[PDB]
Amino acid sequence: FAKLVRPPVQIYGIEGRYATALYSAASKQNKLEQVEKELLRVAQILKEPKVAASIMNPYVKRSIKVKSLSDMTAKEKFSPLTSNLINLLAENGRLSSTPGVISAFSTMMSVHRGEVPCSVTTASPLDEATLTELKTVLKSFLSKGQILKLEVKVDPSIMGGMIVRIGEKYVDMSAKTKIQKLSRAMR
Amino acid sequence: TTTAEVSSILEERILGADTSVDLEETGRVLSIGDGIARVHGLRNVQAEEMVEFSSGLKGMSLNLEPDNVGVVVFGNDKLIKEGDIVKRTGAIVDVPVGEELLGRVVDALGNAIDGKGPIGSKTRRRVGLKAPGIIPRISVREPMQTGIKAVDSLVPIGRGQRELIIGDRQTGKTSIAIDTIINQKRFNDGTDEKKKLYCIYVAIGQKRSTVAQLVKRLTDADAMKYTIVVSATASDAAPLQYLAPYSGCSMGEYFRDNGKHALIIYDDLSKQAVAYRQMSLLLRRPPGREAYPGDVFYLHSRLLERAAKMNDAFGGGSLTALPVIETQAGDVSAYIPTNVISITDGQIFLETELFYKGIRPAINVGLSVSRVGSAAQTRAMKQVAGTMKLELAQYREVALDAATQQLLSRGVRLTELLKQGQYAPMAIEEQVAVIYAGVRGYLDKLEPSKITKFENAFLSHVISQHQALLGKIRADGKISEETDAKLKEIVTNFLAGFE
Amino acid sequence: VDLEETGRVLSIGDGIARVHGLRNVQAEEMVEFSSGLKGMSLNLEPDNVGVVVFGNDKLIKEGDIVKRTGAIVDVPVGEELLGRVVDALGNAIDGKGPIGSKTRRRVGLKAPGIIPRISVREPMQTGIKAVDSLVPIGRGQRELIIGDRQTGKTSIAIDTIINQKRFNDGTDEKKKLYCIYVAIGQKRSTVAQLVKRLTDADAMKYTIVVSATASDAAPLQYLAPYSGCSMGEYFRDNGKHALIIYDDLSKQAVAYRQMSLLLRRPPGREAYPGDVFYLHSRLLERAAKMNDAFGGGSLTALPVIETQAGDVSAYIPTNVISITDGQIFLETELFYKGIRPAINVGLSVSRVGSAAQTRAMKQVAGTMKLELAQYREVAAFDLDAATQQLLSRGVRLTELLKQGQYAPMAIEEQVAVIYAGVRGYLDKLEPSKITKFENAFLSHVISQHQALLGKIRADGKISEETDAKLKEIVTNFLAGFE
Amino acid sequence: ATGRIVAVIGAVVDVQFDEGLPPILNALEVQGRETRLVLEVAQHLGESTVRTIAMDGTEGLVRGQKVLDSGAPIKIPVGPETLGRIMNVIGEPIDERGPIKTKQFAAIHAEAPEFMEMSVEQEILVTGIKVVDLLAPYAKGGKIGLFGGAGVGKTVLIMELINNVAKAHGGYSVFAGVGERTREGNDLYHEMIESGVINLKDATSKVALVYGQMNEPPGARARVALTGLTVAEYFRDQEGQDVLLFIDNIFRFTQAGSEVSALLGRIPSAVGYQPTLATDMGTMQERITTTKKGSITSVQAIYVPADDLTDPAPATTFAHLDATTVLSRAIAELGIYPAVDPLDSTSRIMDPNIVGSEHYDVARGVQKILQDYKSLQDIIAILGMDELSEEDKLTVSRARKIQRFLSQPFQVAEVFTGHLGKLVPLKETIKGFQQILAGEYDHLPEQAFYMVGPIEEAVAKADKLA
Ligand SMILES: Nc1ncnc2c1ncn2[C@@H]1O[C@H](COP(=O)(O)OP(=O)(O)OP(=O)(O)O)[C@@H](O)[C@H]1O
Ligand SMILES: Nc1ncnc2c1ncn2[C@@H]1O[C@H](COP(=O)(O)OP(=O)(O)OP(=O)(O)O)[C@@H](O)[C@H]1O
Ligand SMILES: Nc1ncnc2c1ncn2[C@@H]1O[C@H](COP(=O)(O)OP(=O)(O)O)[C@@H](O)[C@H]1O
Ligand SMILES: [Mg+2]
Ligand SMILES: [Mg+2]
Repeated sequence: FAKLVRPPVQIYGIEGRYATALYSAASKQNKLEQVEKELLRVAQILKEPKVAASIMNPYVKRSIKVKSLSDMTAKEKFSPLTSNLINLLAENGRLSSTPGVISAFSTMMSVHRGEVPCSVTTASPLDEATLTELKTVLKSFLSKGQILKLEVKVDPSIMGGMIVRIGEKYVDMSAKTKIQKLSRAMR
Repeated sequence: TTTAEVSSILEERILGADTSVDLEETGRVLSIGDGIARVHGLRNVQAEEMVEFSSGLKGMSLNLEPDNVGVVVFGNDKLIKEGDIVKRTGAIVDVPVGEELLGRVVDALGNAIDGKGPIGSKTRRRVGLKAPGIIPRISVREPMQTGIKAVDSLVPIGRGQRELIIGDRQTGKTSIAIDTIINQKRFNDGTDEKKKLYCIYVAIGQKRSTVAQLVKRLTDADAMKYTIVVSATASDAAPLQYLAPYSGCSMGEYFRDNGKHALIIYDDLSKQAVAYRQMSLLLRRPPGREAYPGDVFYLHSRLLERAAKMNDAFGGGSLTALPVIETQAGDVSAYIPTNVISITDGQIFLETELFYKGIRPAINVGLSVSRVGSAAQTRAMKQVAGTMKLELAQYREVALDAATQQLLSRGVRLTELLKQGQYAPMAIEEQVAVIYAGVRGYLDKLEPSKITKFENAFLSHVISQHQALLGKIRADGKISEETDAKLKEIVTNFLAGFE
Repeated sequence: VDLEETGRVLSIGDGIARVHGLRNVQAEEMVEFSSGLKGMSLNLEPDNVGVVVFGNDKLIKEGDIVKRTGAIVDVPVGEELLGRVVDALGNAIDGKGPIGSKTRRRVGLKAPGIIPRISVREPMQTGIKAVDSLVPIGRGQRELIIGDRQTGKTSIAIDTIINQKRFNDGTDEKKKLYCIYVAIGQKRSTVAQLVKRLTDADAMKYTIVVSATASDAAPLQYLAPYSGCSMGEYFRDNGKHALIIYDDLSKQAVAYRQMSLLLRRPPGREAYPGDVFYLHSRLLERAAKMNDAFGGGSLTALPVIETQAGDVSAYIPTNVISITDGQIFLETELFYKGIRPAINVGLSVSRVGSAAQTRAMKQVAGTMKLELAQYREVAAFDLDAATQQLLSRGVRLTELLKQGQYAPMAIEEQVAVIYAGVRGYLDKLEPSKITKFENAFLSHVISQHQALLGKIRADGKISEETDAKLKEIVTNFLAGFE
Repeated sequence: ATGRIVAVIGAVVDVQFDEGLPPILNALEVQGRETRLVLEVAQHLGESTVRTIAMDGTEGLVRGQKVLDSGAPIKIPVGPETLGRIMNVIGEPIDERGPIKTKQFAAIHAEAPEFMEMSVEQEILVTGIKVVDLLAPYAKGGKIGLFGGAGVGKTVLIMELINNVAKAHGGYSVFAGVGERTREGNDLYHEMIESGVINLKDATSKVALVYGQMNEPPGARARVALTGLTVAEYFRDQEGQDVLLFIDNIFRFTQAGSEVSALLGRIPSAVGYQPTLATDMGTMQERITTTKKGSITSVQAIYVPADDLTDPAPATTFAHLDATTVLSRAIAELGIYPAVDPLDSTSRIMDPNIVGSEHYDVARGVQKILQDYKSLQDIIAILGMDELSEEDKLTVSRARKIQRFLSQPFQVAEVFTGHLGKLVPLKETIKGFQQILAGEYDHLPEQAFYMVGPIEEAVAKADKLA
């Protein structure tokens, strides 16, 4: 077995194996972007009333499903290796997990291009000046030739402080500060 | 997930490079471990077909899963790695067979391990052939002389019979088999061509040194030239120990199917059962009694049932089997012993109590039986052995009145008579004469401790000058009235001379 | 195609049919297959339904349409089932025509609570001297007939069935006991012989034989006790008294184990499911004695447990013993020693005890129990007045306890016999002739002194005049016989 | 409809059909094999895939091999032409005498007779054996079981029962050898040829033979009993005859089921047995019954693994038998042949109304004295015989004499011990045991009752050792 290119995230699960294999195959021949686009457009052609049905139906032969998908992917301009991936999923019966495979590969490619969102959850959003200030400070945290995404949340339970998860760090200056008052309560 | 749902196979599929590799006839190991190797490919492989690995080891395709093939490795699994290429041999697992293996010490797969060169076999026979049916078989007729007085007298073994040698550790189970191997030399040297018995010895799990010493004993007695030693020792992998009995069984089936008579010694079938239990448990199969698999009885039955006597329509050959079962603390009522007893046509119990007391061989004549043994017994030996068995049974029943005192004395004399040395099997007529001496009450006068000396002298006396009487007994097969009178006269004369 | 009120079989194997669909099927709901076979949805898995098949599965194949019935599995119930031999689902199998039952009842109904129950008062006469004397069974009680194979459990059950005939054909409605027999795992030949015995004794007219034989599928054998339990509950809630015999619950446990293991549910102790105790507890707890506010009915239960080599400490026997109120230990050693029925009175107990027992029987049974206890204390191995006399009296009482098969005795006749034994009228006779004396005395009393037996039965206790008259007649018969 | 082999694991073969899934219990012929490998469908695994149990060895099976559906369960030749012929699991004559030309075929799998078809008639089948006739008498048309360990006397006892009943039986007989020694089958075939019960010349043979032996794969051993049972069913139903069905050994059916259930994918039950241990056994056994059309007097030998009667396979089969004969190794150690345990063998016709008052009384007295002796055995074992009471000594002596007198030589065992077989009638053994219990023979030695038939032989043996 030839060695395969490991994706950066290295997700696990049934979709994990397929996503890792696809990432390794597309890294070879340098077709990551084309495969990613074909995956993001193949999910939409996997949610039609006719297409979504007859693949979750367990009483139709896999051969029928394989062909129904081979001709569909052929007429959908797909003639690289993504057609092979769809055919393999149809043959192995993991068709229901195909959206999960697409999501996993999308996350892998996102980590290849973007970064883990810096989730901030304090309260209702403040002024846009503070938003861009925190975006700039998060960029300074990253500062590795990369650009991070942002996800702002609202939490009434969290008091005047904020909690920020810059990647996998998750600093905490929030209602837990008032929890740390137990030290005075203890001794 | 599944075994073939691995990322490497998926990459091979999606990349489209699934065309260069020959998945029809070759395969790559997905996962080697626990003695079972999963192989991806071999789409044209057969069930039980033997496949050879890249390293050189050979394996049997046991499980044909939809996506992979479960191959049991006949060797150490260290030499097998993931990614190794497995290729078909296009044949169900077989073993070299023929007379070219006579005198060769081979392993489970037939490979020579005595360093005497390659086996010059011309035909290979499958190790898992079905046993012959009802029609091809005929009742056991010809005797199979073991040379042991107790065996050939009270528990006669026919040619084509299956007699179990069951006992505890260090009870002479192997010694009986070795003496049986040596005893056949007299028949093999001659030109009878119908009394020749080509022996086979299979070692399952026992020490390599023990097997080497057994081979040395056979060579020194000039008995290797007509025997085959199949060795699967403790160091050998469990599949080798599992397969070893079937290899020897096929080697004996070759003689059986060509009008010849063969003997197979499945030494330590209990160790084969242990090895198969290991194989099954490493395969994660539901264990049963004593953690054994549910098909151990089938494992031994499909092996021992192959030993049979063929009728004249199928050449008239035969294959006698003498399996050995090791019992813990003399537990006859145990899973494997009871399974084997339900298969064999008899048993020879070797009590450790008798062995400790000096009664060698330690045959428990009360519990040792031979179902089809009476038909395959010579007339003179039958004539003496019937009376011997009756007297011994009566002795066992009673063990101050004059009658019971005489019965006990005669029983003691017969018991001392049954004692025999090692590596010295006796001719049938010599045993007949010896048992005749004891049965006809020519030993009641002697002290019990002098009986062995009396026999040692009487054998020498008869075998030296009275060779004509022994030859007449051997040719006739019965003790005639004139023969009876002459034997009575000579035994009385020697008794008077012995003093 | 609809996937909410119907579905298709994904996979059928060993009587288990995985169904795709049935999005509106309920737990334990009876479903119906294409071939006419009925099922029961036990496993409501997220993407499939595990249905146990009530019959042979050779007629069920992948793709067959499975349809709901909309109701939890229920059994035809009523008094029309009297005299009928039915199966687990209530279908008639004796070829007498259809059952005319107008009502149906769920097989898994909850047991009565604390409030509806009342104390066990009325006795449940079995016709067995040992049971009716030393291990009395009340009405509404649940007694376990435990023992090994071929010890007499089914004999005790059938003798209890036959004994009720005198009450059932009588006048008063408060003594009628409508028996029910459940055959689990027995072969059809044994059930046919049992129903022939019942018909010979004319006990069929008031009994219901629910048979789930060995050939029947495991779900039927698992459901059979609950069907008979519902049939008894019908009588219980309508002011009538019923008797239910589960013969035997061990085979029902085996069937439930097979069902659970085939449903991929994890095994437990001895491969049995975790809720084997629940399986019997939710069944035997439905044997209750309702008070007057609920009609005053009752349902006496007689479960039967088979023990391997007398291992009473096994899983299922211990569960059933803990559930029940009393145990009737049958021992093979006592069986072969001539003590038949082999009721080990040393270990046989009844939690209700003297609470539900006629007065005369209790009065004489106290003395008999004390004497037998002393005898057992001095049984195994030289005061003629203290030990030898006690030993002889115990031997006489033991020979008294012995009774023939299929010959239940009236309660008053049992009282008379035990009175004769207790008051030293058999110490003179040989132990061997005790049975002959008992038969002859039974004949004489049932022939000439029927007035005395009627007085005993009506009064319910033996008074001074009755005691004197019984002493007179027993002395006269002892003089005549010997 | 033709399918392709997908999985070959042991004797379990999985086949995927493009269309037309064969129902369960349907025979499938595997194309491309020199022999006739026929698969029996056991499960519908979904995805148009079935799981089958092979009736022969699965060696050489290639994934994707074409297998054709027969469209019907395994059918065997059945009829009068099957008498005097040897058949395998799938009804192929293995006696090399040509095809079995029967006018009809019967499916292996059938439904057991219904409740109404059952018969309740009970008689006594006097077999000429003291222990069987006295304590656990056999009933005509009732299931009979011969329990025992390994080498305790099951085969010898069933051969003696054949020699006693079948030769004198007016009706036909069927022998189904399930998982036993093949040489035993050959010996039985030659014995029946010599005795004339099987004739190779004219159609006067009375016994039909079905043989699936221990050399057969587990799939074959789990269905040969069904083949013999089907032949017996035809002879019982479609001809209204009285038939004897000898099965040896019937435990191998359960053992084969256990072997195949591990591969079939079932969670094992106790002692690694299949969860469907009682269901399949009941399905097989309830077909061996006496209906109103005819009677099947069946004698079944039941192997007891490790001499453990509490093992599930020999434990669940007790409920399927009218008369039970439990051999014991401990008795066989004492030389008492047959090794029947008098305190463990039971019969359903042992009732004073059926067997008679005198017979029941004698049997119960013998059982009582034997149980008393067994209870006393512990004190005798530890302290000694001299510590017992005089009455206890008398009971011990009488019980030991009864134990000796239960032993009986067999005609089939003559070639073994050299003692001529004895066939006592019921009245003679009743009288002998009644006399022994009474005490008329309290002066004879214990050995006077060993390996003798009628009590006259015991008294004529006692004076020999005067
Ligand atoms: N007939 C005999 N007379 C004297 N000694 C004997 C005899 N047979 C065997 N022995 C002794 O028994 C010992 C080993 O016996 P043997 O190897 O045959 O027994 P075993 O039970 O088969 O052994 P194991 O279980 O170790 O393979 C040796 O010391 C040998 O000398
Ligand atoms: N009271 C009794 N007196 C005499 N014999 C009896 C008595 N009770 C039972 N038997 C005998 O016991 C045998 C049948 O017992 P029964 O069927 O009641 O026992 P069991 O434990 O329920 O059996 P099984 O496990 O076979 O269902 C017959 O031989 C019958 O004669
Ligand atoms: N009635 C009998 N008399 C003497 N020996 C017997 C008798 N029955 C069995 N045996 C002994 O048992 C052996 C055969 O047992 P068998 O019937 O094959 O038991 P199993 O069928 O359980 O293996 C014979 O070798 C014989 O010595
Ligand atoms: Mg019963
Ligand atoms: Mg046998």
